[PDB]
Amino acid sequence: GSHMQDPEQLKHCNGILKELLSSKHAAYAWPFYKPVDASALGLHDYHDIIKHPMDLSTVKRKMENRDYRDAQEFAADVRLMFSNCYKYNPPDHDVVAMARKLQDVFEFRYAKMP
Amino acid sequence: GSHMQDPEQLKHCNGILKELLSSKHAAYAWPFYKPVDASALGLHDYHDIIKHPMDLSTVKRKMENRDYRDAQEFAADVRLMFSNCYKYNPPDHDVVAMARKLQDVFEFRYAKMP
Ligand SMILES: CCCn1cnc2c1c(=O)[nH]c(=O)n2C
Ligand SMILES: CCCn1cnc2c1c(=O)[nH]c(=O)n2C
Repeated sequence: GSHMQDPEQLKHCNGILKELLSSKHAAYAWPFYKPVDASALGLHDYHDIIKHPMDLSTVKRKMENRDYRDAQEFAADVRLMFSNCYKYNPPDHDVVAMARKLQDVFEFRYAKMP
Repeated sequence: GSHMQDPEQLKHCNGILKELLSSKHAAYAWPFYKPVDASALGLHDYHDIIKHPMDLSTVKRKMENRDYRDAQEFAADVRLMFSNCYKYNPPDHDVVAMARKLQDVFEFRYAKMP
């Protein structure tokens, strides 16, 4: 059920999303900007291992289209994106190091939810 | 709606929870074993800042009582526990360093969901 705080909480989520896409974090956010193109990257097992792909452009479209009804739904998608990276790649891969840094940006600001 | 995979996914979640409570991680998991006793710790603003307290003993009771119906519900509570730590404490506090390490244990194993 919708709560009167959901619009303002979704604004905070949109602020976080804007930050994740901003130049400040681009050195480690770039692998998450668009859907993984498994074929182009030679990752021919990606869709056998990752059942629910997610990326920041998809989160942005869902925010713009008012798909997310509350902050928890938004956060589950952002976390799904990171989890897919931790599931598919070896833990010492540079893409995992980038994911951990971007997730730290996300989690610390999500925790500041007004 | 319940899925036939929910029991096995909840078993994986229970395995993670057991690991988080195990001696292997006790050096950094201990602040999360029981509900924050704000009065005992002198944290007299804790319940003004943290609207939804969560801790591993509460997660365990909810698992034992079949409160969680799926893995996503379990994961939201574990993540809520970490988020409360990131929201209340300064980011350089030792309890935050412990939270980050325990959350890394959680997220990497949650990502291995069968
Ligand atoms: C930097 C390696 C190519 N690459 C780009 N994006 C990626 C990857 C990858 O190997 N694994 C991933 O999960 N993603 C998101
Ligand atoms: C180690 C400091 C006391 N202490 C114990 N548990 C805590 C804290 C704290 O200051 N902040 C917390 O969030 N928790 C979970």
